[PDB]
Amino acid sequence: VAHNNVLPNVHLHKWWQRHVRVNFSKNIKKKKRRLLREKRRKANGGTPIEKLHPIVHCPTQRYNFRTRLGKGFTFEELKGAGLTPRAAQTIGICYDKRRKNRSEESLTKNVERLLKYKNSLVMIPLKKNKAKKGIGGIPADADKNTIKEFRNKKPLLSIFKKEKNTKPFYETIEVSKIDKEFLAYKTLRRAKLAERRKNRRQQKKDIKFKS
Amino acid sequence: AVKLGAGYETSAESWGTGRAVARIPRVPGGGTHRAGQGAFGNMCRGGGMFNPTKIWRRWGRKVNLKEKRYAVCSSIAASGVTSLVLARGHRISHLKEVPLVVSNDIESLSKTKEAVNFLVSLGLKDEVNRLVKSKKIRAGKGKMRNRKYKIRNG
Amino acid sequence: KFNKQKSSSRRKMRKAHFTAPAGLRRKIMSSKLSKELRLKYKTRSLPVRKDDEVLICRGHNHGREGKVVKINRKRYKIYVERVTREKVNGESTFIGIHPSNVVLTKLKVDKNRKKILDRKA
Amino acid sequence: ATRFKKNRKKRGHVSAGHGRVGKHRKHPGGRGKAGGLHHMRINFDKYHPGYFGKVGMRHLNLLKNRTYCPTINVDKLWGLLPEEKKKEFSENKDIAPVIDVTRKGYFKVLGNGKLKHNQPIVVKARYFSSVAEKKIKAVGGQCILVA
RNA sequence: GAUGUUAGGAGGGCAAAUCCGCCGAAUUUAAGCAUAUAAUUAAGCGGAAGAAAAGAAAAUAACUAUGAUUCCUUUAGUAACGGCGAGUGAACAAGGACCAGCUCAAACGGUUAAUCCUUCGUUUGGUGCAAACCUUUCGACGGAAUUGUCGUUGAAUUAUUCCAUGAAUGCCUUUAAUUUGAGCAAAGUGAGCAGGAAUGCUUCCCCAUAGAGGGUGAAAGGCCCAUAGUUCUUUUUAAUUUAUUCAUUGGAAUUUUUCAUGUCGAGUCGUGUUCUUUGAGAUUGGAGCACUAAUACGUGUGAUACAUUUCACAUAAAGCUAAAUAUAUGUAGGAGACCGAUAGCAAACAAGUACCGUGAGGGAAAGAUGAAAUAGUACUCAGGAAUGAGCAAUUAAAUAGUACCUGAAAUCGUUAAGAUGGAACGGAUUAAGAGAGAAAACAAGUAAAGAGGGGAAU
RNA sequence: ACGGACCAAGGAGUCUAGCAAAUGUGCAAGUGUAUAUGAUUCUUUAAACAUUUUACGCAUAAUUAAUGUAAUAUGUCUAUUGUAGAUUUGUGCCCCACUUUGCAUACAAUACCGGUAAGCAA
RNA sequence: AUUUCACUCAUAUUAAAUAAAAUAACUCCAAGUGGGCCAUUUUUGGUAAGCAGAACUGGCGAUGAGGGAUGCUCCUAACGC
RNA sequence: UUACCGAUACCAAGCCAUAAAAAGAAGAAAAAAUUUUUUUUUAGAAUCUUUUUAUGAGUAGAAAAUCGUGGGGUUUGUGUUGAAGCGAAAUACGUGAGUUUUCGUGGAACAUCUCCCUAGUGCAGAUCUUGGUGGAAGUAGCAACUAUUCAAAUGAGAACUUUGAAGACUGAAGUGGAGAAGGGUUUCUUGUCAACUGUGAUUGAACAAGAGUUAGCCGCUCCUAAGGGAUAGCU
RNA sequence: AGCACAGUCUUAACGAUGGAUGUCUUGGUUCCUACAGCGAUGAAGGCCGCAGCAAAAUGCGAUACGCAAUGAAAAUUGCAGUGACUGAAUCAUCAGAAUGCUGAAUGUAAACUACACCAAUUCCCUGGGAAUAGUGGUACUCCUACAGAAA
Repeated sequence: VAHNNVLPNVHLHKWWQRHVRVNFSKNIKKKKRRLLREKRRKANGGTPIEKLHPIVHCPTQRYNFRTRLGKGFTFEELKGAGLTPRAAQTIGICYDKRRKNRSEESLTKNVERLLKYKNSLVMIPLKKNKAKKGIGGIPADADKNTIKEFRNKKPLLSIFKKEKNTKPFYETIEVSKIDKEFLAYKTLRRAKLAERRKNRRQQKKDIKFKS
Repeated sequence: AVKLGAGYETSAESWGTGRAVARIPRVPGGGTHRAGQGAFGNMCRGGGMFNPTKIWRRWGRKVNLKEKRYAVCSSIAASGVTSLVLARGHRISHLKEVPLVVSNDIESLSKTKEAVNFLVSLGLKDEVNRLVKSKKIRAGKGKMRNRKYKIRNG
Repeated sequence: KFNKQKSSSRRKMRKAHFTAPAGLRRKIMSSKLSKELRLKYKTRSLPVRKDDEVLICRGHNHGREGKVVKINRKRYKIYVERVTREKVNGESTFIGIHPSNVVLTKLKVDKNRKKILDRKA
Repeated sequence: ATRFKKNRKKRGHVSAGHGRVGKHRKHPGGRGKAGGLHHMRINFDKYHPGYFGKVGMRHLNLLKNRTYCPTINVDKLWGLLPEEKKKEFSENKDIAPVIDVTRKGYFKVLGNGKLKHNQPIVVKARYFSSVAEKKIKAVGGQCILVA
């Protein structure tokens, strides 16, 4: 090395020409999967190819405020919507047995979403114009004239898409309604100082509760 | 790019001290003209180029989207001044206004005879003449690489 | 052009033209027909055959006529009755005319042609 | 870009710009950072002083999401809200802006800068600096702790 | 148990680019070198598919929490490892592609193995000319299996809808898509010049939803194949002709009253030690040996060993699984700011051929007449013949005659000119000769005659 | 002292990764739209076009081994102080000396932030 | 000691002379170099050396031109046609 | 003591370039004919224009400005009335890489300097690689195996094909018959001489067309040895 | 009809040798796309053959440079001969038929065209005539049923 330069650390000391790859076929495969999903959606028969997903908070403390699509609703969410999972997988509803609803807000943010999805169901007959009431909480089925008049409108995909969340960053309050005496920094320091003994207290509380 | 094992696919024999020959590698064996000839190398016959072309060259470039829209706007503006388009190579001495606009019925009818007729009636007969007789076989090695003709833009 | 299934590559179709089998060479043998034949048969170009009669309108013999006598698709050439050329040794041979340089004026019928004309009709 | 290269302008100079006596040998001083502490020691001491050795404990696995904490100073607090909102806030003394910096993506508020004198501001921040608190309270605002 | 020239079946080998196991270096770097690095690579052994492998938490987090696997952007050259030297180096969260989840182990049917397989004959109807193929179930026999197959994922008890049918009756129409093979597909072979020969140059017409290419005696949108565009045919896949009854027969799924809180993978986990591997560090995984568990209130993680004890998550030691992903292989297509025969694959060709080595292996050189040889040199003379010459001969051309497009330089021949006493060439300056030269190197205009070319004027 | 008998053809600082400097360009406390997504774009098209109202990279804050802490300070929309200093204003639209402003920058002075000392320390 | 106000020390040849003194000062990036040798004067070791080792200055290297017949270093003098 | 000769140094002048400087964003001059014609010019490109002064070595090294090549967009051209290339040349241009023309050959493509993009882009050397060719040089040399001669035939052609005569050799451990490995048609007949047969050659183991190898008794095949492979296992 | 000394060197014109240059390109290279195995029903690979005149390459397998069938559709030609005047000449497709010896090679061997054992086998007409030393089967391991012997 020489002159004033950053000391090299280039991890290139093995046979790397074998590992080098270049993505010449990026837009080509983007097109191929575009036509793949278009063919799937055209062939399935008008049913949307997307599946409904829960709107759920992101983990950790970095992404506490953000929310995103999750892997399937919970059993209690489906029960509150009135659907057994084992029959709700049929209507494009994702379900997982691993998530647990840890808050009433999480429960109630997915229940009405499931109800909104259920409000748009249009069942189809199976036995050559022999429409039936349905099973397992799936909504009712429609007849010849009904299917002939609904099968040709604009499909709704916004509900399938991630729920846009509008949070009012710009908001304000009355000047006289402020708690002028609060000490946020002192509160933070006191909480950090007192963290150990509260853990002690919770430990002893639960030891008592074990009895 | 060139084939990866181009030129270097043989045996590396460089017995070249005391043999009164250059220390360049030689292919081994006998019974052929190839035996004893200069093997792979920068300067040898059939020895591979000194820096073989690789597919991971920086073929494309990343252009800022803002750069691109600035350039598009600038070219649109340049298309609206008579001197610039005249100097670029278009023969527009007969047309009236340089930001030329036609009614929406231009899209309606789909015969190229009437399209070129509309062009000449608007006053680009000499321009379409330039375009039609600019067609000719291009010079150089490219015309056997599926790149025969060379056409003036209109 | 717009059909990406088939190629427009110079070598790719030069190989096809020069190594085409006899069946495709027969279709390549097609030549324009005269105005009267065009009106009569509603077509524009037909392949030639041995007992056919043709007019050549290109080359050193661009005015002669005559029925063809023999064709061969290996050399992409046809031969008419009275275009004989003298050779060095001292015998008469036939000059080869490319079918693209000739136009037909008459056609014949047979147990095959009686159906080729019905096909073209 | 080859025609702009320096080697092209010295095509017939024999030495190719690499000296006649010194020549251009392959790795005449070692490969990479070979000569640290031995013969490139002068370069290391002159341009990368604290390179050798090690200091501090070991954080066995970091999990940077735990300590992620974007910061913002007090003088930028009036910058988040738009100009029209700021104008309609500064004129009326009966109304004060409430800013949730965690919405904008900031977690701690430091006190570098100067706040506009006699405009109360309520700030909802995950963490607060002592002097930031002091500036806000002096200007007449109040700090809100959120999580 | 052994045995079958018993009946019916499989495995072997080839092929590897991607993929899955095992085994496993050194060159190199550290400017030496031993740990380290190269590298969990090269070589070697074995094993599959169109993808493989991984895959349904004994997971992550510590948050307002997430929810199989895989891959992409990022985390991040970061945490960390390392003669802490050279160097090496993840994981979580986040944004996306894709997204399917499931079954074996115990309970019960014991007022009935309720299961599984083999063989032999019959029929329930069908698309194919045919061959064959899709469906069909009355069985009977022989077995396997209680050393455990199937039914059940709780069971009985109430409250709703499905799933099959046998038979008869009526019924195989019509739009879009997708896809293979087929056809049809505009306009000049108009003057004239020079041409061996236009596709060239002027000039007069056009067709274009076709001005992509290729061929044709030179550069063709209008000569040919075709290309645009359309018309049938082919596989399935969305919409779409037709249900009516008769019948009991069985089963399933959704929701009320009780039990029973059940089961939950053992030489396995784990620990000690050794080796290896890893970023994993009082050990990340694996393996060898020794010891060897608990039973869900458990044990397993929560990245520093330990004791006591909380919390969170998951429920190991059994198994299956399509997608997104990779493809220096083969095959078939399409392209390129790539190479243009010492280049490009070694091979544009009779190329892994000729040839070399006992062998493992090594491995070339070599394209071009002409538009047309359906124009490849006829005839004569001289020669034994090769050949040469012509008053002869094909071609536009033979100094294009098959070592044939062009035909450089090295080197050599002829002719001409010049120089020449142990170098030759040369620098600078002329002089003498020999070549070629008029674009400044004199003469614009002027009047006449001779041939033309234009512009304005009716 | 070494290579060169002659001629033809080929013949050697390049490509990628990463960093810095220099210069140009765009935007600017922001900047880059990453993977991906849609579109009657889809010989030419593997490129152009666009991103239903916080992904990430770098910068916007540093310092400490680290719990962590984190830049005048509310007397005020004057925004630290000097000595030089570019520009501006006048008085004696172009020469001169005085005041008027004080860019950049240099040399310093100050405060304030993180760490370490020293004093006190509920 | 610092700061602010006064007065004022040639500033119209310049707080001594001279000066193709701003061709200055500073910053960034980077090449080559890191075997030297010779001459005058001085000098160490050596009998001495065209020997070995040092100081100043100038040259050779890196540079030709006229001269010393001849000569990398001597004298004159350095170089566009 | 004078005079003279004598540098690429010195002095005067011209020109090139480098550096610096002064300055700059539209109107008629002359000549020749004879008031009227003709002749030339009549300018304004900021990395530009005019003018001025000083200066000019250079290895390693660094920069700028230029000159070329393959290919790509843009522009606009040359080609069968002959393009590229090639040989010779030019009252040609530049300072120079080079550029441009002439003649001949050539017989089908070529350039773009308008501007820019791109690179496998510039050779005198590397005991460089491949191919071709020289002086050496009609030279070294065609030297073991004692030795040939006369006449004839064939043939275009005979020291080295055949025949006859002679003189000789191998000479009892043979250039003699059969021998095996190895070779593979070299064997035979006929024909033939482009190359080979290091001289000639009509010869031939060369070239070309045909043909030729007959087993119950000769061998293999059978047996077993040194030993090899495999089975049972065992790693 | 005669004249040049010779040799060596230089220049020019025309040639010889040589195969550069330029222009060509049914080739290569790179990328993209799509499909993906073959084999005891005998694979890949290796031999041996096959045309009228036939060496190699290509193609084919005793039906041997090709048979049948389907689509196009009349030539193969070097001579010969062959063909319609469309299953006929030639292409293309290729599903039927056939596919020599080997080779995992698998009856025992192998520098053998050697040697076994069991059905002697096969064809003809739909109970009679022939060719024959001439056709199939027989590896090892394993799986599922079967058998007769055993402790």
